[PDB]
This record gives sequence, structure tokens and C-alpha cells, in this order.
Amino acid sequence: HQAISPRTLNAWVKVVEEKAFSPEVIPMFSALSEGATPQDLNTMLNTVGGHQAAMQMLKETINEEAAEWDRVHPREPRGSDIAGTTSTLQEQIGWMTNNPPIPVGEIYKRWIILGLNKIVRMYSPTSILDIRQGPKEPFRDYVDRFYKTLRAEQASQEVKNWMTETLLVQNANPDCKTILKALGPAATLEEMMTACQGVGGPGHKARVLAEAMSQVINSA
Amino acid sequence: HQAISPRTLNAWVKVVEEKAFSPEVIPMFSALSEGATPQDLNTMLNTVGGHQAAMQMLKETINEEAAEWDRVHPREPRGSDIAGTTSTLQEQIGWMTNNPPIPVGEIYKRWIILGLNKIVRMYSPTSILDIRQGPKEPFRDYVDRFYKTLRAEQASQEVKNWMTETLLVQNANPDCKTILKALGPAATLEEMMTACQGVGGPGHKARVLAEAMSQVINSA
Amino acid sequence: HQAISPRTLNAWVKVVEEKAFSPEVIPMFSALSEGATPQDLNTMLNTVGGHQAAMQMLKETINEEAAEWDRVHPREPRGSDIAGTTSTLQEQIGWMTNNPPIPVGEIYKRWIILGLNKIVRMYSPTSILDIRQGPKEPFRDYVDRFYKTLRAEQASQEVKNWMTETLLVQNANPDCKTILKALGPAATLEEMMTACQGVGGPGHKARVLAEAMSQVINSA
Amino acid sequence: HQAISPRTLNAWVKVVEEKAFSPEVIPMFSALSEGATPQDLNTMLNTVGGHQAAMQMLKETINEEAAEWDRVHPREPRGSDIAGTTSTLQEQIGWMTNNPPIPVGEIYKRWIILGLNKIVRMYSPTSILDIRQGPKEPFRDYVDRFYKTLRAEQASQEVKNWMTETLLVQNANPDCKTILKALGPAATLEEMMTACQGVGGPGHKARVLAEAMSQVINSA
Amino acid sequence: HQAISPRTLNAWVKVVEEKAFSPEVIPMFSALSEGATPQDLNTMLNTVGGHQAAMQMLKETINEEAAEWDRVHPREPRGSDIAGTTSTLQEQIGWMTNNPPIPVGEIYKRWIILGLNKIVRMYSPTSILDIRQGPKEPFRDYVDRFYKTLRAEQASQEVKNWMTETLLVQNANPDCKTILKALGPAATLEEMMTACQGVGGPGHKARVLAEAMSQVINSA
Ligand SMILES: C=C(C)[C@@H]1CC[C@]2(C(=O)O)CC[C@]3(C)[C@H](CC[C@@H]4[C@@]5(C)CC[C@H](OC(=O)CC(C)(C)C(=O)O)C(C)(C)[C@@H]5CC[C@]43C)[C@@H]12
Repeated sequence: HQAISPRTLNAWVKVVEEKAFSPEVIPMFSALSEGATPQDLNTMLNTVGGHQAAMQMLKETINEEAAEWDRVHPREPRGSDIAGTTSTLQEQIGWMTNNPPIPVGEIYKRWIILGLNKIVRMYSPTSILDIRQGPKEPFRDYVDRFYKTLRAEQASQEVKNWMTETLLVQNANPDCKTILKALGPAATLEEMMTACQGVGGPGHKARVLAEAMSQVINSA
Repeated sequence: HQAISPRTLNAWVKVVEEKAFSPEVIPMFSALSEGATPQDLNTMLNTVGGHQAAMQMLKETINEEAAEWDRVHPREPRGSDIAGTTSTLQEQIGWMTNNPPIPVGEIYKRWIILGLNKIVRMYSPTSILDIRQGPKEPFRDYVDRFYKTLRAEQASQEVKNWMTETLLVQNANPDCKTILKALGPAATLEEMMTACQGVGGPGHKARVLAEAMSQVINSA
Repeated sequence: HQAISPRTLNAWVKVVEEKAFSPEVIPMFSALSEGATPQDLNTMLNTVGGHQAAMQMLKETINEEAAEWDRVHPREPRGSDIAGTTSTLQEQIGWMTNNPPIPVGEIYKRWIILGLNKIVRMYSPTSILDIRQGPKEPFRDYVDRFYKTLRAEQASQEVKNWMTETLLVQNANPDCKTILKALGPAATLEEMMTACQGVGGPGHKARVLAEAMSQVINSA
Repeated sequence: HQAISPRTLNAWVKVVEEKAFSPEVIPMFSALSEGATPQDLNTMLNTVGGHQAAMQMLKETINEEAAEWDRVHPREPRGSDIAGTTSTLQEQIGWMTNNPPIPVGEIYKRWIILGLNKIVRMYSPTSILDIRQGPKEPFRDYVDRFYKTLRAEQASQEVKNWMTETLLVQNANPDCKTILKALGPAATLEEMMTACQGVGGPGHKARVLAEAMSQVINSA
Repeated sequence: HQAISPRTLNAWVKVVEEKAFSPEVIPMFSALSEGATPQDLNTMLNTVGGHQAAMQMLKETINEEAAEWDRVHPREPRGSDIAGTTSTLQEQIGWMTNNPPIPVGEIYKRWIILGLNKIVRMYSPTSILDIRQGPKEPFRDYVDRFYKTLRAEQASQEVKNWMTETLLVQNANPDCKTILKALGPAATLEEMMTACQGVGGPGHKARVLAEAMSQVINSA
């Protein structure tokens, strides 16, 4: 048999990790899995890195599809057999080669396509550019979330360092941003966190309130 | 057979604690665990202390690889048998030294290497130096977290006391920092907490607002 | 036979592309591919996407090692047979399971390790951060190089758009930088290229020389 | 045998010409060639007009895929047999209709999809809108490049004349653009080339430098 | 038979690496390889790392000597047999132990000595001390050449870093040297490259010409 070659599987993983879950991944999946066995489709789906929530919804949709097949359809393959959960590779090969054919691979591909369509319909891909500090969020938690996303980000080490240099100070709230810009660019992460530790405390609130009242009093 | 030695295990634990989960763990592990029965691998993994979340991820990854082996591969070892959970030492050695050999230890090493690579990729070590105080965080909760982290980390007692003296006051927000500096160095922990209890309350906030207003009025 | 797994190969590709050719590539290759046939090693080598020059030198190093093996060593494996070029999986499996065994996979792995060590020794990765306009380079050639590198760069589309927004004007030469800065942030790529189309022509050089001489005369 | 109809082939050529090597050609290629004999796939690939570099890229990718097939897989078809080079239509039809079937057409389609995906990943189309004069390029070579691109462009004669009237003067460098604008709309191509013959010569540089210094002196 | 020991081969490699291709290479090669078979001589020749051009000339000289031997002379050894390309170790041992002996190793050593003498005659080794920036060379190209030579240079990492901080700015052209000196020792490679990116452009030319003319006018 001609299963999924490593090149095809790696191209699938690359296209998924490059285009996230955009609609354009739906055609690519169908093209790279023509004639694929249900076990081959399961291997195709199981090698996706990240996107745990999307894979969870895809598995849930596959489960609903299998339940629907079990309800409508009373050896004869079942929903789990088509999905490959309880089915040997030899059984699938026999099913797709027996006369008359039972395209278990085609049915599984249809179910996976339905799940992919739903995901693409309501997905929302996170990114390092979408990590910004809240109006009242502490700077330490902002740095924690930013670095977690950066570690989850897909880029080279130098590009990640450039992201750290730029977006960390770019995407902070004005209260922390004014303090951060009041410091020199040479300031490292520890100094920035120490400077922004005070933001939100009673002392910082009193200081900003006093500055505002002094400015408005001097204006009038 | 020749199983793992106490010095081998001690060196493994020592490097794990020293480098936490630095990438150098990946080679060094493969410099000790090679040629070992998967039971020795399980002992190697379980002997470690701390990093419970990382060990949970590592176990989860081995579970995923065992499920993958059970799916692709239909006595012949199963995924749990290779993982060592449901395989005894005798049949384990028999599998290792069979004709043809079934490298159960090699496959378990590959799974553990995959899990360690994931951990190295997305895990950030926690240290006492990273424990600071939030802008609204009460001082008592800060001290509790500080002491919990201090007890968690390994060091000699003299270094622990030096850290307590030099870091607890230093890694505090300006509101607590001002009160702490206004107190004498001879002040103990109970005195420090008592003097810092009022921070964040109504009286302290009113007092700081009063100083800010007085400074503004005196300036102009 | 238990050949390589899709997850292991995916992880190998992931580490190769994430770390480029950092030294950390050598241990991981020694962990994922340890115990594999020469065909599996060839698959892992050929599957790696990008870095055409580095894979070329790896092929040259493997060829040199095979030639040395042929020169020293007079069915008995040859250099090409060990490298997998002129051998089948059945022949290799028989070789590593013969009495006495002939570790063809081990020798091929050693050759690949030597090649990877040489690459890590003298290979310098390229990145979009290293694309800077020359002092005499036309702006359009710089833009073409920048966009080619961006297309070759491993990043998400949003990150690539951010790179286009920032680095393209950030890495331009001062003569083009002045014009781009005077253009304003709202300028598009076509307008930016039109504005810098004359940098280096007789008119621009005459203008800048006249400005410099006017500054000198006004100073005097 | 139901081969590829002329309408399907011409539609494939039309979408390739109109959409270029945009992503939307992967879905279209799969839809029009679903069930195609490898000879039919080669006919679709060869009929594409233009895009010599991209077609060569696809040929190299198909060659690498055939080499991979030959390496992994020991009448039994070979890589060139799947690619359709060393195989007749009768042999491929018999392979498709054999028991068990050998989907050589599906494998060739997968290889072509892989090559198309790589091309779409890194291809960049060229158009007459991208033909601009360099800051030091002589006007005549710019006109030659512009007319070569215009001849290679797919458009009507009147549209091509309109772009000749507009873009040729629009996309010239500032030094030539000033002269062309001062010439007049009535000026033909020969007069335009004659007026821009001196751009870059000693006389033109002396003239522009003199004008710049005269402006500077008059300003002072 | 007593072949060449690893210590002798390592000493030969160290001598070549530390003396480059000084005349003292000839005596040491005559002392370490005295009595070696052509296979051992080929091992020492091919093992030498670096100096690709020198080894190419040595191979060319060996080929010329082999051609001369084939022309002058009518199993009976041949030129390639003396060079070890065609002959095996058993044949070489038989020739050296035949009555009368045929010292093919001695002839091959003479050919290698002739090649080494030619190399020592006309070979000039490159060093990081000879990497100087051209009068019109861009700074980034000079940096690339310097770093490639440094990577090829035999030294420790700390010494290489010291070379980076000293020679890179020490061996820059005066136009770039002035800007680098005006920057300061605190500047890193990125800031230095950004500052020197404008050297050799209309703005920099206008600036330096204006400075010189202002100096002349002030002097007058
Ligand atoms: C301010 C002054 C004190 C004096 C008072 C008035 C003045 C005079 O009466 O003397 C009018 C003439 C000028 C403006 C000088 C200043 C200097 C200049 C200059 C020397 C400037 C540098 C320029 O050099 C290049 O452009 C050379 C190169 C780049 C290689 C190229 O060929 O393009 C050239 C073109 C050679 C000019 C010639 C015109 C003069 C003499 C003025």
C-alpha cells in the first residue's frame, strides 16, 4: 500500500503551522490526503503542534459524526471503525478494497472536513501581536503572558529577541508605558519590572492624582 | 544483566536540579539512560524531586506516544509494556535480548526525549529571585509566597537566611518599600509585618493622598 | 521492524527549523535517530526544508566519508551502501542483524554527525533582521531582497506584516531613510519606492551636495 | 477511457494565466484533474504558457519526489513511471485498474500539489506595473525592459497601448521624468529617448550641479 | 604490520595546523611518515583540515608525478597504484615485501614532498590579521568577511571575542573608522553597522566634501 509519505505529512504540518486555521488549509488537507486510509488520516490529524483547543473541537465534531453514523446505520464498519479509534489498518484496507467498496477513508475525510470548516468558521488565532496589558493589570502578569505567548510563538531566536525588545514596551498601558519610557532604553527586564511594580498601588495613585490636580490648578 | 548504578542516578538527579530543565538536560540524559531497560528509565524519571508540573507533562507525553504505538501497532509489547507500567523485568529483558530484538528501551528513550524536548521548549524555571510583590498584594501573602518558594528551592541554610535578609525587603512595591526603609534594619519579621499591615487600607491611602496634596500645595 | 515514527521526524524537522544549525542540533539528532537504519537517517536528512547550502555541504561530507571508507575497506557493504544510496532496507536490516553485526546505521550516523559538526562550526544563519540596504544599493533591489527573505522566513502572516511595517524602513540606508521619514507613516510601498527612485541619480546627488554647501556657507 | 476534455484543459490554462501562481490554483488543479491519468497530468502541466522559472521549479520538485519514491520503494512501477516519463498510457491505465489498484495518478497528483504549494509559497509574479527605472539605469535599457515585459504580458492591444502611454513615463526615474515632462505629451517614443540620451553623462551632471549651486547661491 | 599510530597522525595534523605551510612542514612529514604505506600517506594527506587550495595543488602535483611515472615506465605497479588510488593495502605490502622490493611508499612520499615544497614555495596563508576594509568597500561586507575568517580561524572562543572587539574596528577604513570612533566603546555590532551603513553614499559624500571645503574656507 501507498501510505502518507513523510514529505506529505511534513508539508501538511508546515501548512497548518504557517497559515494557522485559515480557510486555505481546507483545500490543502483534501489535496494531501487523496485516497488516504483512516489510520493515515488519524496520523495526519495527530501531528499538529499546538492549537489544542481547535484539535479538541475537531475530535468532538468527529465524535458527533460517528454518533450520527451509528444512529443512522444499524463486518459492517461502525463510527469508531471509520474514525479509526477501534479498527486495524488491515481491516480498513480490506474495506476499501472489498467489492463493493466501503470508502471509510472518504467518510472520515468528510467528517474531518466538516470539523475543519467549523473551526475555520469560528477560530480566533492568538499571536504575540495581540498580547497587550490591561488598564489595571499588573506589569508582572503582563510580562508572564507575553513570554508565555513568545515561547508558544513560531519564530527564530533572534526574531523572538527583537519581539521582546519591541512589543514588550510597545504594548503596555499608558500608566506603565510612561514610566517605562521615562527610563533609558538600556534598562533590562528586571529594572523595568521594578519600576512598574509601583503602578496601581496607593502611592502611585496618589502621585498621579496629585500631578493631575496640580496641573489643573496651575492652568486656572 | 547490568542495571543502572546509584552513582548514575545521583548524577542524573544532580544535573536535573542544577540545570532545572535547560536544554543540556536532553544530551546528558541520553548520556546516562542509553542501554538501559525501560524499568531503569522509569526509576530514572521517578527518582527526581520537584518540577511536578513538568513531570506531569512528561507523563502525559509518554501516554500520547503509548496511545500512538497502540494505534499503529496492533508476546508483542504494547504501548504500556514499552512504557514499563504493565511490563515486568523478566519479559522486558527478554524483549531487549530477543532474536530479532525488540528495542523497548530505545523506544521508551525516544518517547522520554520527545517529552523532555517539549518541556525544554515551553517550561520556564521558577526561582526565589522571580518572586516579587504585586501592587495591591498584602505583605503577609507576599511573605507566605516568599517563604514557600524559599523552602521549595535547594540551598544551604546560611544562603537561605542571607536571601531572606537581602531579598524580601528588596523585592517589594514602593508603598511597602517606603515603610520598610523607614524602619530600622534590626526590625524582625513580626515587626516588619506589623508595620506593613496598614498598607492598602483606608487610613494609609488617605495619608498618602494627604502627603501628595500637601506637596502639591507647597509646590505652588 | 520498528522504523522511525511520524512524530519523531516531525520533532526533528521542528528543532532543525527552530534552532537553525545551532550546536543543540547535534544532541537531538543523536537522540531521535539513535538505533535507526541508514534509510531512516536519509529520510530525516532529506526531509529538512530550507538550508539548501547546509544540506549540500552535509552531502559533500557524507560523500567524503564514503570515499574514505571505500579507500580503507576493500555481501560486504560499501560506502554508498552504508550511506543508503545503493542499498535497500532489507539489506541494511540483514546487515545490522547479522552474526557478527555490521552497524551500517551507526557508521552512517557518525558520518552525519561529522557533517553536522562542520556545518555548526562554520554556518551562519540568515534572517530578515540581517537584510540592510547598502550605501549604494537601489531601494528597489533592497525591497526585493527583503521580500525574498521574508517569504523564506518562518513566521506567521501577521508577524510578517509587522516586519514589513517596521524593518523595511528601519533597515534602509540614511539617504533613503531621510526621504522615507519625510514621506510619513501613511505612505504605501509603491509611494515609498517612487519617492526613493531617484536616490543615486544626478539630481539627488546635486541636491544633497548643494544642501551641504549651503549649510557650510551659512555657517561661515 | 474518459481522458481530459479540451474544456477542462483550457479552463486550467485560463485560471493559471489569470490568477497566476496564487493559492487558488491548488483547489482548482485538484478539482479539474481529480481522476486523471499521469499522462493527462503531464499534459495539464506542459500546456501552461509562460512561468518558465515556476515550471522548472515544479519539475525539480517532481524529480525529488520521484527520487524519494525510488529510494523508499525497491510490472512494479518506478518514480519515473509514476511521473509518466518512462511509461505509456496503457501501462498506467492497467496499473489504475489492477487488483489491487495502484493509484499512480493520485501519487503524481500529490507530487504536483507539493510542487505547486512550494511555488505558491515562494513565487512572486512580475507585471508591467513593477517595471521601474533605476536611479542610474539609462532610459533606453528601461524602455527595452518595459517593452519586453509588455510583450510578455497577457492583455489586449489597446490596453497595452494605454499602458505604454501611461506607465512608461509614469515609472521613469526623476532625472528622466523631469525631461520627459518638460518635453510634452505630443512627444513620441523616439523624441523621448533622444531627450533622455544625455541623462547620466558629464554634461547633464554638470548642468544639474550648476542649477543646484545657482539655487543655493540665490537663496543666500 | 604496524600502521600509523593515532598519536603520530594527530601530531602531523597539529603541526600542519600550527605551522600553516611553513618549511618546517617538510621535515616533520619526513619524520612521522618515514616507512608508511601509500594508504597511510593518503590518510595523513586527506585528514588535514582546512587549506583546501593547498591540498588541491598537492593533489594536482601528485597527479602530475603519477602521469610522469606512467609515461616513463612501461603485478606491476602503476602511477595510481603508487598514489594508492587503485592499489589496496595488501598489494602495497606485497610490493614492499617482494624480492626485489618495490618501495612504492617511498616514491609516493617523494611525490608528496615535491608537492609540499611547491606549496611552501608559493602558498601564503590567510589570517584574521590580514582582513582589512577596502577604501570603497561597504562596512557590512567587511564585517561578513571578518566573521567568516574568524569562524575559519583556529583559536579559543574568548580569544575570538577579543579579536572581534579589537581587530574589527582596528582594521576598518578611515571613513568608517571615524564614525566608529565617534560612536564609542559601548556601541555594539548592530549600532556600528547602522552608523556605517551610510558610508559611500550621496549624503556622506556631500557631508565630507562640505566639511573639507568649510575647513579650506576658514583657513583662507
Ligand atoms: C563658498 C565659497 C567661499 C565660494 C564663493 C563663491 C564660489 C567661488 O567664487 O569660489 C562659487 C564657486 C564655488 C561654489 C565656491 C565654493 C566651492 C565650489 C566647489 C569647489 C564645491 C565642490 C564641487 O565639487 C564637486 O562637486 C566635485 C565632485 C563631487 C567630484 C563632482 O564633480 O560632482 C565643485 C563643483 C567642484 C565646486 C565648484 C564651485 C565652487 C568653486 C564658492
